[PDB]
Amino acid sequence: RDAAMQRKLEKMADQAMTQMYKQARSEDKRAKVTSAMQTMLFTMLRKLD
Amino acid sequence: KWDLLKYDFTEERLKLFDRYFKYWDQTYHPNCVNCLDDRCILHCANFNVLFSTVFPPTSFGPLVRKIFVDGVPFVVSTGYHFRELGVVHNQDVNLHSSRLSFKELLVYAADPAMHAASGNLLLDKRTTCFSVA
Amino acid sequence: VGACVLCNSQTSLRCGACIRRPFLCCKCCYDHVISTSHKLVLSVNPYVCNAPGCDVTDVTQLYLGGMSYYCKSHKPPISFPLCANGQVFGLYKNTCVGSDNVTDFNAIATCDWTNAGDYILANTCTERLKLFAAETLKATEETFKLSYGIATVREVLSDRELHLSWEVGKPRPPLNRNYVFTGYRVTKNSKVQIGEYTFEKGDYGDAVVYRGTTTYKLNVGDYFVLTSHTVMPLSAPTLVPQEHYVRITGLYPTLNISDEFSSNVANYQKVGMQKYSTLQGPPGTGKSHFAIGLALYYPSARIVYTACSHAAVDALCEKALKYLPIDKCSRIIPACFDKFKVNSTLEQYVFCTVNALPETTADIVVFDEISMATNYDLSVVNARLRAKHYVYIGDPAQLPAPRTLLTKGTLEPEYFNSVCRLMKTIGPDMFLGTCRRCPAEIVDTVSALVYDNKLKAHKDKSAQCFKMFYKGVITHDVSSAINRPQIGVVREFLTRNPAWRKAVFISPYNSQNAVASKILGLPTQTVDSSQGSEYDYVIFTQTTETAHSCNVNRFNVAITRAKVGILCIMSDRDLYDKLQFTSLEIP
Ligand SMILES: [Zn+2]
Ligand SMILES: [Zn+2]
Ligand SMILES: [Zn+2]
Ligand SMILES: [Zn+2]
Repeated sequence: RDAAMQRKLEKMADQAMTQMYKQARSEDKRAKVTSAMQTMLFTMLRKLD
Repeated sequence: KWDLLKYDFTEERLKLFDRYFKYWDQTYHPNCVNCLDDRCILHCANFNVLFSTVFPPTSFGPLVRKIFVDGVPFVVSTGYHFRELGVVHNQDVNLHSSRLSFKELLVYAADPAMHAASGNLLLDKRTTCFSVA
Repeated sequence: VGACVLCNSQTSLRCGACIRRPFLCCKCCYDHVISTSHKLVLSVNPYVCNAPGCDVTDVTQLYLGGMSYYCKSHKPPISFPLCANGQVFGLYKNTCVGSDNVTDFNAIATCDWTNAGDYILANTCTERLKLFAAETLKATEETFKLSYGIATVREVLSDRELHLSWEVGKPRPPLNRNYVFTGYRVTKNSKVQIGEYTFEKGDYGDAVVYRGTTTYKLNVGDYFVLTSHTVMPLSAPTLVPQEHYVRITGLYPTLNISDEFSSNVANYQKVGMQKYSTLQGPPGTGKSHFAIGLALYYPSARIVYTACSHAAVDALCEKALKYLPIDKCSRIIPACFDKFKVNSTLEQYVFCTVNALPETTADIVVFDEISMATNYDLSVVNARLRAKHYVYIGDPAQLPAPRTLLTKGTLEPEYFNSVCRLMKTIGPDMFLGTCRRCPAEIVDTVSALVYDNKLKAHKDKSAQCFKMFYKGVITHDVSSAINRPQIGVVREFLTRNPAWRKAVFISPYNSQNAVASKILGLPTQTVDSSQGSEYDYVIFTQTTETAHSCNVNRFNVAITRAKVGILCIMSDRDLYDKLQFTSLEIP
């Protein structure tokens, strides 16, 4: 059982680390997109008023 | 020559109808918003697809207006004016906003109001489709 | 998702039990987690018993049960002990080098900011620790001030005395110095502001004096809301390393050594010889004169002056119009002084308060009144400039920055911040002993005080300062200073020489000065509202024998404002029995 469950604990730890990296990268690129979006918006704006 | 600004057009539509199709036998209500169970939407979408080849092809399309993102002038499409479905107006519109979240940010970057409101006028002699910007 | 503020290893956790959500490397996070009940932990997500209904928070008892951190009630068969191994389970579960200087961090992670040792440590840790300490400090002080009165304005009397009422059960404002409220004028449906206004105590009755920036007016109904803000994370250090150059690296001395500048010219050379210059300044003793002398000394550089508010920059812009012509100067106002171009760091000279200054980079900026400076702002500057030169002006011996939460105990002026700290390690690099203000009467004795006579008897002997032996019938009703027999003794001690009918009355509390101007007929000034300001004959009443009245530095910077003469009615005895003005009696 020790050499049993321990395998499960380990593999599941690892998959958790994976998915967590993934969530992080997702939100970070969300930040980048919001930035680029607003800046394009304003560079479009200040040529019309 | 309809003055460029007149987008509404109703009593026209209804007047044409009352001079020509008078003795028709079910009510007609221009702006299809007022229609009931879709079938009334058909029976008025026709008459509009007819009365709309008499009005001018500029006053068709989005209806922009200027708002203020925290004291900053914008132009956004607050409605629409199809060739059939009469006039249609947004229902959750809101001027004077400070910081705008992801949702409305998105829904602003995809409206052509901002895009074409700031671009070089165009004129193309290769098609016939009414160019714009 | 960055370097742990305790170990510099890169990580992704946040002690949601502290207010500033820093990053902690798995090791150091483990340490602080146990070290108090700092028990929540924020990585990517809430480390909580996300097990429905359960909500218990601390990590130790938390249990990764499958894809959700569990307690015990819900924890599945195979589960996981998060907080264990002496190392929290979090991203990069290896590369957390850990640290030991954590205890300090933990007490800081929890301090009250009230007694000395609090600030002793806040100013004595390391860089990043003190950075974040100050951040948290300001968090405390601000969020402390949120639930107080909105000043709905009525009786907009005179050009000073809005009189004011309030929203009944909510106002708790003191009134001297500057206490900023932002005025909202009652407009159609929403609310538009009016400007920031700081208010005094004010003579006579409810006639509350005011003051602020913004060239607007006031209206009946113009309700002032007690201002509200949110502190912002610093970055650049309080103090960047010093390097004394082998040249005036980048600067070109001067083709003319002006007399007013010449004594300071002596300094104006070696200032380019090091990245930045540290200076003790005898109060106003050509301080602005020193800076403008260095300006015309290096007429080539974009020379920027910054201070606390527009009030220390008052005399500064004055000295600008003096010798810095209106061309090569920019004067900047937020939303006071804009005599030059509003907003142009593209300027030979740029005059500002640190708050109205954004990020910049040029050559030399003066960084002044450091007795009121904080390592918070000592970073804000480096967090806004990379200019070729800074310069550091002021003796820690002058006043404090108003440590309003420094309650029981005081503070050593050094500890007022690391410059002040280091300015009591390294003292001055350069100095303005040139008492370009007071005669020898004040100068010699008040130099014997604490400067230890380092002020040359500057000019000549005025002597028209009177240390009048008072006892002390001083009162403070609710929060307003009043002292009817010292009111009337400063009165009559003016009377048996009437023609003195010229002086402003000066008080530790312009409430004492308020009711004085209510019995005197004389204008008002705080002992605080002092530097730059200076009247020929100035009166001060030792009033209450408090530290806000009787120290060395408070009435030291309010004692070098004696251009010719002072009166002082001393309920207090030491400086009476030590300092050597003309000794006078008691009508
Ligand atoms: Zn219909
Ligand atoms: Zn903590
Ligand atoms: Zn760490
Ligand atoms: Zn549970």
